[PDB]
Amino acid sequence: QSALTQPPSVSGAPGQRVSISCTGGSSNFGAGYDVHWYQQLPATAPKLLIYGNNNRPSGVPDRFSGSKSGTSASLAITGLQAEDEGDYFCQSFDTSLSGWIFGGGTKLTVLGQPKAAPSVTLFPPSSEELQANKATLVCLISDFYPGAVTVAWKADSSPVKAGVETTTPSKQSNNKYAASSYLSLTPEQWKSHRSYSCQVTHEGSTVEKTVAPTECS
Amino acid sequence: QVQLVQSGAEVRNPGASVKVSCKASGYTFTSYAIHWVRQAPGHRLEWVGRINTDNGNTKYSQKFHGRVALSRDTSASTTYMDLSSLNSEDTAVYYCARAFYYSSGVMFDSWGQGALVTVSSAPTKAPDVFPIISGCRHPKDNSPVVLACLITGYHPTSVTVTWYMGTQSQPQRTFPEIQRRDSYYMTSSQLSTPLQQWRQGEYKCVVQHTASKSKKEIFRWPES
Ligand SMILES: [Cl-]
Repeated sequence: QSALTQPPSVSGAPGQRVSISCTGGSSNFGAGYDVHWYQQLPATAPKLLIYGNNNRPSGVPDRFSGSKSGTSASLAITGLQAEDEGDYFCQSFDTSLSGWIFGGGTKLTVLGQPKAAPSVTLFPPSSEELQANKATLVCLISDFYPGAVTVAWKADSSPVKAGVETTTPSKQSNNKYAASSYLSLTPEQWKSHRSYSCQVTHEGSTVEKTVAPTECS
Repeated sequence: QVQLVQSGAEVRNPGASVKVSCKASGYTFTSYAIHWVRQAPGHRLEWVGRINTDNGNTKYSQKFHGRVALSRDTSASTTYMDLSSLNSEDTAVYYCARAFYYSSGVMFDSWGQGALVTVSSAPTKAPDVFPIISGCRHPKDNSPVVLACLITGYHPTSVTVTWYMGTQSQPQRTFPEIQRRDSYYMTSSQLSTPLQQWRQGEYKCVVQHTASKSKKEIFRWPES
C-alpha cells in the first residue's frame, strides 16, 4: 500500500494509556523512511509530536512516545488527561507516489466524563420574523453527554412530518455536546394550532417543552 | 521564536483561482524549505507541494494536475500558493509548514495557522438576526426568561457571537451551524444565565460575520 493506515479512534480513561498503530507498505515503511506523528487539538493547527520514529521536539512531555518496527509504527500516550482529546496523524514519504503521505488520523477520546442530561429551551417565532412572513420554532439542546440525541416535534398532539431540520450534535468549548432543531412553519400554520412541542430523547430519558401562540398575551 | 502566519479565509467561485500567503519569521528564511498541506472536510491531511526558499525550486503533488503553483518572495520572507481551476473538492483549510532536516530524515516542525478556502457558487451574504425569547419578555408568571438570537441566511461559515450586559461580556451557549437546502446557513446563540427583569437595552447579542465585513447587534426584545 502507498498509504498509511490508522484506527479511526481510540479511547482511554484518565491516567491510563492508549496506543495508536500506523501501518504502511513497501514503498514507504518498506523503503526505510521514518515515521512522524502530529497532534491536532480542536480548532488548532497540527503540531509536531514525534519525529524520526521516537524523538520528541523540545517541550513535548515524556508520556507521548513513539516506536517503529519494519512493518508497524505506534504512538503511545500514558497518563491520559482530558486536554489530550483530539486527532493524531502519522506521516511518512512514499517513493511510488514521490510525495508525503499522512494516515487517516485517529480521534482520541478521554473517558470518564459523566453522563449529563440536556438542558432544553423552546423558542416561539419572533415578531420580527413573523412580520417577514416566516415562522421558525427553535429547540436549543445544550450541556449533554454523550453525543446522541433524538428530536421529535408535535403540532398539538400530532407528530410533525415536515419542516424539521436538526443539527448533528457536536462538542462545544465546554467539552459538552450541543444541538438544535428548527421547525419551519408559515405564520398561518403557527397560529392555526393550539401548541407545538419539541421532544428530546437522551440516555433513557425524554424531556418535552411546549409553546403556544396564545401565551404572552 | 519560529512562527508562520498565513493570510485570511477566502471564498471563490468554481473555476476561479485563489492565492494564500505564508509569512515566516524567527529564523533564516532561505535556510529551510516550506511545504503546503491541505485538509478538506471529511478528508485526511494531503500534501500539496514544496518550494525551496533559496533558489525557488518547486515539487508538486501529481494529484493537482498542474493546477497549483508555489512561489516565494525572499525580501518579504513569504511563500505563496496559487490554486487555479477551483472545484468543490478544493474547499479545505490550507496550511504551510517548515521542513526540518534531522540526522536521517525530514519532518514539518512548525505549521501556519491555516487558511480556509471555500469554493462555492452561492453569493456571500450577511446574516439576518432575530431576538428570540422563552418566557414572554415581561412575565407575570415568575417563569424564568431565556434570551437567544436566531442567526439565518448567511454564507459562508462562520459567524462569531458575543453577549453583553452593558459593557461586560456575558457567558453564552453555542450551537452547531446547519446548512439549509438553499446552501445558506443557520445557527443560534443563547444567553447562558436566565433573567428575571432588565431595562430595555441592557442585554445584547453581537453577531460578527467577517466574510461579509459585517457586524449586527440586537439589543431590544420587544413585546409579543
Ligand atoms: Cl429589551
